[PDB]
Formats: sequence, structure tokens, C-alpha cells
Amino acid sequence: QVTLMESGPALVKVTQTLAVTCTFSGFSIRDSGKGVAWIRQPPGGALEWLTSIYWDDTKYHDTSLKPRLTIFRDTSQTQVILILTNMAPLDTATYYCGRINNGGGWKDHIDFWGPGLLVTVSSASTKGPSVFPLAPSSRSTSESTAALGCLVKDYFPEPVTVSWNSGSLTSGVHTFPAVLQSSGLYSLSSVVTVPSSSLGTQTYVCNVNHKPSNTKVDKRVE
Amino acid sequence: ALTQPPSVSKSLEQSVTISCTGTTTGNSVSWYQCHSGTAPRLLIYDVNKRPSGVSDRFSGSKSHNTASLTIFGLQAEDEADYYCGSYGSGGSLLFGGGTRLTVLGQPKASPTVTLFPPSSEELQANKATLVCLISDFYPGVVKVAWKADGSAVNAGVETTTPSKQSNNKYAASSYLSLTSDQWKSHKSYSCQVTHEGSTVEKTVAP
Amino acid sequence: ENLWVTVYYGVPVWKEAKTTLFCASDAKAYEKEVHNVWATHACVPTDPNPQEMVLKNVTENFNMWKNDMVDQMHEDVISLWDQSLKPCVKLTPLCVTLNCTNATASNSSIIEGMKNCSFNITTELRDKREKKNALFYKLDIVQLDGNSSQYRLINCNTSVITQACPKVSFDPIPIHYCAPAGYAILKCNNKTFTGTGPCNNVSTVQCTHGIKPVVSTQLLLNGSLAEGEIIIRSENITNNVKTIIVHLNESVKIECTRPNNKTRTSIRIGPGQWFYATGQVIGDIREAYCNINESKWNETLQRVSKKLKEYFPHKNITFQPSSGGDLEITTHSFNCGGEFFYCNTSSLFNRTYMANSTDMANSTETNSTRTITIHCRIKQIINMWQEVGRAMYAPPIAGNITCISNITGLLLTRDGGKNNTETFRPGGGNMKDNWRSELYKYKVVKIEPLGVAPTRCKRRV
Amino acid sequence: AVGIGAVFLGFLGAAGSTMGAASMTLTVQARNLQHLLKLTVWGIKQLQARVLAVERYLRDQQLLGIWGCSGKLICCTNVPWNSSWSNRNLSEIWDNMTWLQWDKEISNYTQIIYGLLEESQNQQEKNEQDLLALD
Ligand SMILES: *[C@@H]1O[C@H](CO)[C@@H](O[C@@H]2O[C@H](CO)[C@@H](O[C@@H]3O[C@H](CO)[C@@H](O[C@@H]4O[C@H](CO)[C@@H](O)[C@H](O)[C@H]4NC(C)=O)[C@H](O[C@H]4O[C@H](CO[C@H]5O[C@H](CO)[C@@H](O)[C@H](O)[C@@H]5O)[C@@H](O)[C@H](O)[C@@H]4O)[C@@H]3O)[C@H](O)[C@H]2NC(C)=O)[C@H](O)[C@H]1NC(C)=O
Ligand SMILES: *[C@@H]1O[C@H](CO)[C@@H](O[C@@H]2O[C@H](CO)[C@@H](O[C@@H]3O[C@H](CO[C@H]4O[C@H](CO)[C@@H](O)[C@H](O)[C@@H]4O)[C@@H](O)[C@H](O[C@H]4O[C@H](CO)[C@@H](O)[C@H](O)[C@@H]4O)[C@@H]3O)[C@H](O)[C@H]2NC(C)=O)[C@H](O)[C@H]1NC(C)=O
Ligand SMILES: *[C@@H]1O[C@H](CO)[C@@H](O[C@@H]2O[C@H](CO)[C@@H](O[C@@H]3O[C@H](CO[C@H]4O[C@H](CO)[C@@H](O)[C@H](O)[C@@H]4O)[C@@H](O)[C@H](O[C@H]4O[C@H](CO)[C@@H](O)[C@H](O)[C@@H]4O)[C@@H]3O)[C@H](O)[C@H]2NC(C)=O)[C@H](O)[C@H]1NC(C)=O
Ligand SMILES: *[C@@H]1O[C@H](CO)[C@@H](O[C@@H]2O[C@H](CO)[C@@H](O[C@@H]3O[C@H](CO)[C@@H](O[C@@H]4O[C@H](CO)[C@@H](O)[C@H](O)[C@H]4NC(C)=O)[C@H](O)[C@@H]3O)[C@H](O)[C@H]2NC(C)=O)[C@H](O)[C@H]1NC(C)=O
Ligand SMILES: *[C@@H]1O[C@H](CO)[C@@H](O[C@@H]2O[C@H](CO)[C@@H](O[C@@H]3O[C@H](CO)[C@@H](O)[C@H](O)[C@@H]3O)[C@H](O)[C@H]2NC(C)=O)[C@H](O)[C@H]1NC(C)=O
Ligand SMILES: *[C@@H]1O[C@H](CO)[C@@H](O[C@@H]2O[C@H](CO)[C@@H](O[C@@H]3O[C@H](CO)[C@@H](O)[C@H](O)[C@@H]3O)[C@H](O)[C@H]2NC(C)=O)[C@H](O)[C@H]1NC(C)=O
Ligand SMILES: *[C@@H]1O[C@H](CO)[C@@H](O[C@@H]2O[C@H](CO)[C@@H](O)[C@H](O)[C@H]2NC(C)=O)[C@H](O)[C@H]1NC(C)=O
Ligand SMILES: *[C@@H]1O[C@H](CO)[C@@H](O)[C@H](O)[C@H]1NC(C)=O
Repeated sequence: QVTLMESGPALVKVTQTLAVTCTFSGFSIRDSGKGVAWIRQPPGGALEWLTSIYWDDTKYHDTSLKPRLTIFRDTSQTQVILILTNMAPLDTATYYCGRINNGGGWKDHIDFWGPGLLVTVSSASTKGPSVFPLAPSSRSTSESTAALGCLVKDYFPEPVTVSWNSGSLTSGVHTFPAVLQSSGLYSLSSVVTVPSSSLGTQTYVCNVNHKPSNTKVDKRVE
Repeated sequence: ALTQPPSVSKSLEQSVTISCTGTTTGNSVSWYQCHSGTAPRLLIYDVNKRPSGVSDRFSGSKSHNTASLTIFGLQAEDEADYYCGSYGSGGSLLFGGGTRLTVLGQPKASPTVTLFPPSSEELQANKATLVCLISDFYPGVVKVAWKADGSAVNAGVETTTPSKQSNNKYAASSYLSLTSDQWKSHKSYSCQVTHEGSTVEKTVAP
Repeated sequence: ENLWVTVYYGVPVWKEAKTTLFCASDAKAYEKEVHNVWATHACVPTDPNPQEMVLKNVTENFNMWKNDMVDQMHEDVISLWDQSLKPCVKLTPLCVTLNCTNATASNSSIIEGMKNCSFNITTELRDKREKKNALFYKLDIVQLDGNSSQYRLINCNTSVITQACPKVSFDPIPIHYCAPAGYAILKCNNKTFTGTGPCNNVSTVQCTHGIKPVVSTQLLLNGSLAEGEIIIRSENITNNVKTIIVHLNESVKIECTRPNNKTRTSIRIGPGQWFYATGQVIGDIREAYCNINESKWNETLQRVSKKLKEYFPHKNITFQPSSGGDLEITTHSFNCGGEFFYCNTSSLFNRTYMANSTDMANSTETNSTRTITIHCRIKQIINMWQEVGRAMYAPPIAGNITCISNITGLLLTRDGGKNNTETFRPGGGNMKDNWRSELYKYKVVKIEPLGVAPTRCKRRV
Repeated sequence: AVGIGAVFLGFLGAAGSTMGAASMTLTVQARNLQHLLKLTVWGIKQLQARVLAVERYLRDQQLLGIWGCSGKLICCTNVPWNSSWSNRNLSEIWDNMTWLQWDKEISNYTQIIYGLLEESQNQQEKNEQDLLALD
């Protein structure tokens, strides 16, 4: 096995409207308090449940937000969905859907949670990435003691991610959380372990991908 | 929301006790945790019931209103934020503010550090960036300093607060930025961590 | 040769089962003198008759930690406090200030911070409100405003602000639980009174004899005496520090009360509410001054080291005073129905014990008669029930009171138990574990009046 | 203890509509088996009914004993369905009528059928002496 996914837009504009979708293994089983939910967390904040739906379209709603939200599906299309009001940028968050399994009608299970969505809000639109290899001009190490990678810059918003020869050379990795580039953009670093003296007998590749532009690009580290 | 304490700190050998409070009914509170930047993880269910096949050190337990969570043998990796979750009126599912955990007596570890020079596609645009990477340290403390000759940090002070790795060690990065002529006219190209006051330095050269 | 099925009814069999049970109780401790009172409510008068038949040749499994009755009567009973949640007085739902330096009464008392005080920043800031005044001791002087503080009414900051006024009763009546029909209660007995695993002289009843409430942090009291020596109980006694309990031969006394007098000046406050503003300084010179017949304590520890030698071989062994935290963790606890109080188990209980071929060094003292005296604290503003957001400023009572007690057992924990001088402290445990006392005698079963077996008899067709 | 099927015994609710499925599954349709001082009165009055319902149930058990069907759930005896009873026919009852309809048909003959059972049972006892009266 069981896994969940959610997906939607990578950015929303200031006072526009979000919409999102959620699909899964575990397909529409009518099990032990079985349902699905939507949850969000403010930037670095606590968790917040929004809403959920069960083994028939019995469905339930937050008191404080109510008109701000609405929930349904086309059962045949096998996505759970969520639809919302127009947006104040504070509604930016880590958002997730999740699976429910509450017993005979009590006792909590949210027994699976999806990889989530980077729901992000600004008055501005998307901007695409610039990528740079980082290997230095002068060198002194020997053997597999070294590590190298690529910078990413000038994009907005996140996510961007990196892989090492389509996963095939993944070892001794470091990855750093991205930082706001002070013009109102973002920047990222990720690194992989390498032989200090044997670059070019094999090639080490930054496989960079950026969802908002859907830009995917491969560059040599050496 | 469900009220709980903000933060908990204890020795690495010690079986820590955590609690959160059910505002109503309470006797079905599940537990979950939040190691940061990532999807959360399931803990105890029903009441006291052990989740199937996840790490066995997290301790099934009960209370009537002060719903309670614990660890058996505490370990360094357990530094994370911990949450209560509840049924409530008509499917009003309720949730806590979190509680952070710190695992004292843990050694710490001195920074692993790396520095990289600016790139040709910056030099074509009169730009330059030095990329400083700070990693493998403990506790989650950092400050950072630079020596682009005698000059202060320029064109992006852009530096992370402390962040956790895959292991219970911590990391950050910094991006001192210049014009290409500032890069060519300077000659010292150096970054220094000052983590817990410890002097740790990297430098680049043509 | 072959076999076939047959069935029998009245077969002697039962199985262990979670259930509710219903309660017998004292026939006169409540009466028409106490209309609508919670002790008068629900469960029935007393049964004199509990018979038995013997389990000749026959034995059964027990586990006091596993048994559900702890929850059965942790539920029901605490609803006395739910019935006791009287509203806040009109003057004080908000965090009011109070002004004093010496007392508003004729003197501040002979012992500690009893510096009685008027409300001042008090809703309307008006004589009808600010004329009203409270008894002081300790938590009542907590800081509000700046230096030269107008002191904090601390009771405002928690989810329930209330008082259980003196009309409410807290008498520890003996309940006598009986199981529903077709259920039965089984009673374990042997000199090996361990209370988990197999039991030999197991016995049958329609109902238990009387067992009584208790409300202690560290020393259990005023109830079920042991069978003829001392014994220790634990879930898994091999454990490092998980809670331990000790049960006593001979009820050693606690010899004290805190008879400091304040007069019956209650007030029909505000919009026709009630409050207990007890004042004046007649009988003000008095303190808890607590005492114990030392030898009758000493005997327990000096035997107990031998008992512990069976569980932890040859090592030097130790008690230390109770663990830190709030005064409550720092102390043994009581209220007479008159004042809330907390004695210093965090000064007492400090003894080491030698355990080689020993003939020495196991006690406070030896060969003096003499007895001892001990000192103890009061807390007049209370988180009145642990593990809930409820708090009360306590209503006082005049003069000396008919109170004192004697001790049935210790609540205990093995703090520091990874090195020689093997260490322990008084305290620990759930608030529930008060009610472990005696209940190790029992378990509840459901009867199952039919069963099936093979036979040689082939049925008609 | 347990819920309710119209009554705490007899357990109407699996009405089945067609008598066919209902009869062909009749086994499972039971084989599945002042503060508070006025709680005296609010125990007394339903207690009376509860007891008198068991007494009703015992009236039924008495009739079942009288027909020689003690503890049975489906039962039969000697008596024929001798032609003049409505001719609705086996293959034309259960599949096209309901228990409530069947009563609304059959209500006339009730005491007569009961008497025919009584007589037949009482004869069936002594009829065995046609073989066993050896002394
Ligand atoms: C013959 O005539 C009968 C009527 O006399 C018909 O029966 C009726 O059938 C309908 C469904 O077909 C049923 O509908 C009711 O609709 C309500 C309004 O939609 C619904 O109320 C909910 O209200 C909240 C308000 O905030 C909303 O958030 C909900 O979205 C809203 N709708 C729904 C669908 O939830 C009624 O809800 C029923 O179910 C809940 C269940 O909740 C409990 O179980 C959960 C299990 O996981 C547990 O988690 C929860 O904690 C709860 O314990 C109950 O709480 C409600 O009491 C209620 O039972 C409901 O859907 C009517 O109620 C039916 N009436 C009767 C008397 O049963 C019949 O179909 C007709 N047949 C024919 C052939 O004509
Ligand atoms: C809890 O409450 C009980 C009851 O109030 C207290 O008293 C118990 O009382 C009995 C009866 O007196 C005690 O048993 C007696 O012990 C004496 C000492 O035994 C040691 O020394 C002898 C030599 O004198 C050794 O042989 C023996 O191995 C021991 O090392 C004995 O002198 C007594 O002997 C008498 O009884 C026997 C047996 O029937 C007769 O044949 C003899 O003729 C003689 O008359 C007797 O055995 C008992 O020790 C007390 N119990 C305990 C456990 O102390 C408790 O003291 C009190 N406290 C505790 C901790 O239980
Ligand atoms: C352990 O067990 C002992 C012994 O039973 C208990 O102490 C006894 O408690 C009863 C019940 O209160 C006392 O009997 C009656 O007390 C009334 C006074 O009530 C005050 O005291 C109680 C605490 O005991 C407070 O909660 C309450 O708020 C009051 O402040 C008296 O009015 C009664 O008077 C009658 O008896 C006296 C003689 O005793 C006569 O002079 C009178 O004319 C009248 O007939 C009565 O006294 C009893 O006195 C207490 N005895 C002792 C030795 O203290 C403990 O409470 C119990 N619990 C614990 C934890 O130890
Ligand atoms: C710790 O507190 C407990 C509970 O209050 C004390 O428990 C027991 O208290 C009694 C009375 O103080 C002690 O004395 C014996 O009591 C019995 C029962 O009253 C007496 O037996 C006979 O009882 C009837 C009815 O009461 C009476 O009519 C008879 O006259 C009377 N006597 C006879 C010969 O028939 C008996 O004589 C004693 O007076 C108990 O000893 C005590 N229980 C135990 C097991 O010791 C306990 O005393 C107290 N301990 C301390 C140190 O404070
Ligand atoms: C603390 O408790 C001890 C032990 O009970 C008290 O000391 C001694 O107690 C015994 C009884 O246990 C007394 O014995 C009796 O003595 C009289 C003669 O006085 C005799 O007729 C009886 O047959 C019986 O033997 C003993 O006298 C007593 N000794 C002393 C010196 O007190 C002690 O008094 C208690 N102290 C307090 C303040 O509680
Ligand atoms: C026994 O069955 C009958 C019929 O189902 C029940 O009703 C009674 O039936 C008779 C005969 O039909 C009625 O008498 C007369 O019948 C003719 C022809 O149908 C009609 O033209 C007359 O107007 C008259 O109805 C009789 O009136 C009717 N009774 C009632 C109250 O309507 C009878 O009740 C059943 N008895 C039992 C004990 O089951
Ligand atoms: C008398 O009571 C006080 C509380 O009023 C005890 O307070 C603390 O208790 C712990 C456990 O014993 C100690 O670690 C602390 O050092 C104590 N603090 C203070 C300020 O005393 C106290 O222990 C008791 N008195 C003595 C002499 O032990
Ligand atoms: C059965 O026989 C009797 C006479 O013995 C007759 O009156 C009746 O109509 C017949 N049929 C039924 C079904 O009773």
C-alpha cells in the first residue's frame, strides 16, 4: 503493498484558487473505518486536518474554515479530490492526503500518508533553474575520499531534485535544504562521493529536475 | 489544539515520557512523529497498540486524559517533533501543537566542510558565487564566517539555519557572491564555520 | 474401534472476561442527613453473607497488573470531583491582583508566608469587590505587576477554576464488589501471597469483603492489613526501576495534625454565591509538628534488606529520600478534610544496608526507644486532581480535627539501580496504584455451562 | 447484553417477505444467539413486561410440548393436509406469498388444525400399544 500519492499545481497566484488530487494502491476497499483525508502543515509549523471521506460518500468538514473548502470525487476515476476558496498567501504549506482505517467506527488510524505537495503561493509566476558544476581548479586528495556535485539557482519556487547517473552511481551523498535567493528566488546544493584521481575513466552526472517548469537536465560533474 | 509541552530534553540512556491532553473523549488518541522536511510517520494506535512492523523502541502506553507516549531505550536518531491525534465531534479530527525531542550526552561531532569556486557562466555575466557547505556536526548549532580578502559577506548573505541529516548529525550552506572582477581582484577565497566556537576552515584556489 | 460426538450441560468451566460489576456499600455512613450527596448516590447497602466452596485439589492463574478491576473502579469513583465542579465566584474568573505586606488580619501567622490579602484589581475596582479577602500561606504571593507586587490569583490560568465547598463529603467507605449473575469472583490464597502466576488454595465467592479508597503519593494507609509478615510486589521484579509496592504486618502510626485555627467567616459573596474567607488570630500559634514511633518504622527497613537480598544478591543496598520535581513528587500526601498537606519523604528514607555475613549498619538507629519527629509542608492552592486542568483554592476548617493515621504499605521505585549500594526511593507509580492494595486477591470469570467430548456411544437413527 | 428484533425474544426483523427463503434459513434467524431513586420505577415497569414476556414464551413452549415438538424448530406429526384447505399448492405458495398473507388466508381454520394436532398426538401415543400390549 500500500502507498498513496497526491498531486496538483506547483504554485498558486495571490488570490487565485488551488485544486488537488489523490490516488493510491489499496483501491476503494470498504474496510475498518476506511476513508481518506486531506491535511496541511504551515511552513515549519504544526499539523492541521482539513477534511475526510469514508466507505460511502459520508463526508465531514471543519467548523472554522467550512465555506473555504469542498470535497468530492468521481469514484470511477479513482482520485480523491479537494477544491478551495480564493487564496491568501498564508495558505502556503506542506499539504498531504492520507488513508484512514478507524476500527468499527472509532479508534484512529491514519494508516498511510502520501509523499505530499509543495503548495506555494506568490503574486509572481514561475521562474526556471540555472545549473553549475562545482569541481575545483586545484586539487590535493587521493582515492574515494572526495565528493562533488552541482549548484542550482535563479528558479522559483521549489521543488527541484537531483539524481546520480539515473540512480546508478548513488553513494556517500550529502543534500542540503534549499535557501531563498534574496531577489525572491531559490537555490539548492547536492553532492555525491567520488574517486579523487579517476574522474573521466567514468562520468558522474547531475540529473537535475524542476517540477514547476517541468525542466529536466543532465550535466557532467567532471 | 490538543495541548502538549513545546520541547523535551534528556540523557541518551533515559526512557523519556511525553504526554498530550484530550480536550474531550480522548480514549482513542493515536500518535505520529515529524522528523522535519518530510512526510510524517505513524506511531501508537487505538490506545497502547503497537504499529505493525515499524521500529520497536517506541512504547505502547495509556492514560485517561493525559494521553501518554514513551521510548524504551532512547537513541540519538530520535530527535524529532512528536504529535497526538484524536477523533472528535462528527469526524472533527483533532491534533496537537507538537513536542520537540533532544538527546543529550550525544557527542559534539565536529563539522565536515567543503568550499567550491565560481563558474564560467557567471563570469560571462560579470557574476561569481562561492559555495560553502557545512555538514556532519552536532549539536544543531552553526554561525559561519568568510574571508573574501578582508571584505564582509556580499551579494547574498543567504545562509541556512541548522538542519538534520539522514544520521542525527546536522548541516547548513552559505553562498558568498561577487562580481567577476571582484573575484579576479580578490585572492583570499575562504569560509570558516565557528560551530560551538570550534575553528574549522576551507579555502579554494586557481 | 471408533468414536463419535457427545455434549454435556452443567460442565464445570469458566473463562476470564472484562465486564462491569455492581457495588455494595455502608448502610448508615450516608442517610437522610445527606440529601442528594454523591456518596448517598447509586450503589447499594452491605451484604453480611459471602460464602465459599473449596477448590479441593484445584488451582488457578492470576495477574494483578493485567486485571481490569483497577479501571472498573478508577472509573465510577472520580465522578465525585465532576459533581464537585461549583462555578467560580464573580470577583475572580480573571487573574485579579491582591494588596498586602503584613496580613490584613491582626498579625501574619507564627509560621511562614501567611500574610492575608484583599482583592484589589478586581473587575469594577470597587469597594463591594475589593473589601473581600483571602487566607494566605505560599503560592498566593506569586508575582504580578512589578516589584512591590500586587500578587497573582494563579487559579485563573487553567481550564477549570472551582471549589469543592465543605458540604461535600470524602469519607473512604468500604465498597464490596459483586459480579453479575453467571459471572463469578475467584479469590487466591496461600502463604506464598505473590499475586501473579499459579495459586494453590484458590477459593470462590459471590462478593468481596469491604475495600476502601486511599489518596496517597507515597505511603498507603488506613486499610487492609497483611497476613502475618511483610512482602513486595512488582510487574517483573527483574526490571531496573519500574514501580514496586511493599505490604506490612503491623500498622505503624503517623501521629499528627495542623490545628492552626481560623474562624468560620464564610460569605454569601457577590450575586448570592458562597465563599470561605476564614479570618481572625485566636489559636494562630500552631503547626503540623509531625512524629513517628521510630522503632516501629526501623523494623521494616531492617527486615526489608534481608528480603531484598533474595532479589539482589550480596550487594550493599540503599534507600534515598524521595525524587525531586513539584512538592507532591517530593512528598507523601494527605488531606484530613480540612487542609492539603505534603510531608518530606525527600529528607527522610536515606539509609544504606550492609548484606554480606552482616551483623551491622542497616538503620537510622539501634537501642534508644525515644521515637522521632519530622517536618512537613502545606499547599492551599492545588491542581486538585492530577492529570486534569482543574484547580482550587481550598476552604479551611477551625481548631484541631479528629485525624491521624497508620501505614499499610510503601509505594516505591529503584532509582539508580546499576551500581553497588543498590538504590531505591519512596514514591513513583500511577495514581491508580493506590487501588492495587489487597486487589491482588481477586479475578473475575464468566461461567460457560456446556461442552463437547468424544465417546464410544453411537446415536440412534 | 444484546439488542432487539421487535421483541427481546422471537426476533422479528428478518421478515424475508417470501416464506421460502425465510423458512429455508429459519435456523440462523435465532442461532445467531432524588439523584436516581426513581430508577426503581424505571426498572420495575419494564421488568414486569420483561418477566411477562418470558411467561408468554413459556405459553408457547407448552403448546410445542402438547404437539410433541419439544425443542424442535421445524416439526411435523401424522396429520394430513386433507384437500379442502384452500388448494394454493406447494409450488404456488412460498414463491408467490408472504407469512402475513398466509395468515390472512389461513386464519379461519386455526383452532380446528390445533384440535386435529391434539387428537392425533393423543392417538399416536396409544397406537403403539397395538404392537406393545403383550400383557
Ligand atoms: C425509507 O425511509 C427512510 C427514512 O424514513 C430512509 O432512510 C434514510 O436513509 C438516508 C440515506 O439514504 C439517511 O440520510 C441521512 O442524511 C443526513 C444528511 O445528509 C446525514 O447527516 C450528516 O450531517 C452532517 C452535519 O454536519 C454532515 O457533515 C454530513 O455530511 C451529513 N451527511 C452524511 C451522509 O453524513 C445522516 O447521517 C447518518 O449517519 C451518521 C453516521 O456517523 C456515525 O458512524 C461513523 C462510522 O465511521 C462514525 O465515525 C461516526 O462517529 C458516527 O458514529 C450518524 O451519526 C447519523 O445519526 C445518521 O444515522 C444520514 O445519512 C437517513 O438518516 C435514513 N433515515 C433513517 C431513519 O435511517 C430509507 O432509505 C427509505 N427507503 C426507501 C426504500 O425508500
Ligand atoms: C509479623 O507478625 C508476626 C506475628 O505477630 C511476628 O512473629 C512471628 O512469631 C513466631 C512465633 O514466635 C516466630 O517464630 C519463632 O522464631 C524463633 C526464632 O527462630 C530463629 O532462632 C531459632 C532458635 O531459637 C532457630 O532454630 C530458627 O531457625 C531461627 O533462626 C524461635 O525461637 C521460635 O521457636 C518456637 O517454635 C517452634 C516451631 O513450632 C517450636 O518447636 C519451638 O519449641 C519454639 O517454641 C519460633 O519459630 C517468627 O519468627 C515470627 N515471624 C517472623 C517472620 O519474624 C513477626 O516477627 C512480625 N514481623 C515479621 C517481619 O514477620
Ligand atoms: C482513618 O480511620 C480513622 C478512624 O475511623 C478516621 O478518623 C475518624 O474519622 C471519623 C469521621 O470523620 C471521626 O468521627 C466523627 O468526626 C466528626 C468530625 O468531623 C471532622 O473530622 C473529619 C476527619 O475525621 C473531617 O474530614 C471533617 O471535615 C471534620 O473536620 C465528629 O463530629 C463526630 O463526633 C461524634 O464523635 C465524637 C467522639 O469522636 C463525640 O464527642 C461527638 O459527640 C459525636 O458523637 C465523630 O468524631 C473520628 O473521630 C476520627 N477518628 C480519629 C482517630 O481520627 C480517618 O479519617 C481515616 N482516614 C485516614 C486517611 O486516616
Ligand atoms: C491501625 O488502624 C487499624 C484500623 O483502625 C487498627 O486495627 C485494629 O484495631 C483494633 C481496635 O483498636 C485492634 O484491637 C483489637 O480489636 C478487636 C476488634 O474490636 C477486639 O476484639 C473484640 O471486638 C469486639 C467488637 O469490637 C468487642 O466487643 C470485644 O470486647 C473485643 N474483645 C474481645 C476479647 O472479644 C480486640 O480485643 C482488640 O481490642 C486490632 O488489634 C487492630 N487490628 C489488628 C489486626 O491488629 C490498628 O490497631 C491500628 N494500629 C496502630 C498501631 O495504630
Ligand atoms: C514506642 O513504642 C514502644 C514499643 O511499643 C514503646 O516502648 C515499650 O513498649 C512496650 C509494649 O510494646 C511496653 O511494655 C509493657 O510495659 C509494662 C510496664 O511498664 C508491662 O506491665 C507490660 O506487660 C508490657 O511489658 C514498655 O513498657 C515500653 N517501654 C518504654 C521504655 O516505653 C514506647 O513507649 C513507644 N513510645 C512512644 C512515645 O510512642
Ligand atoms: C374467515 O374467512 C372469511 C373470509 O376471508 C372472513 O370474513 C367473513 O367472510 C364472510 C364470507 O365471505 C362474510 O360474509 C358475507 O360474504 C358475502 C360474500 O363474500 C358478502 O357478499 C357479504 O356482504 C358478507 O360479507 C363476512 O361478512 C366476513 N366478515 C367480515 C367481518 O367481513 C372471516 O372473518 C374469517 N374468520 C376467521 C375466524 O378467520
Ligand atoms: C525537605 O523538603 C524539600 C521540599 O520542600 C526537599 O526539596 C528538594 O528535594 C530533592 C529530593 O530530596 C533534593 O534533590 C533537593 O536538593 C531539595 N531541595 C531543597 C531546596 O532542599 C528537601 O530535599 C527536603 N529536605 C532535605 C534536607 O532533604
Ligand atoms: C378433512 O376431512 C374432514 C372430515 O373428516 C372434512 O370436513 C374436511 O373438509 C377435510 N379437509 C380438510 C383440509 O380439513
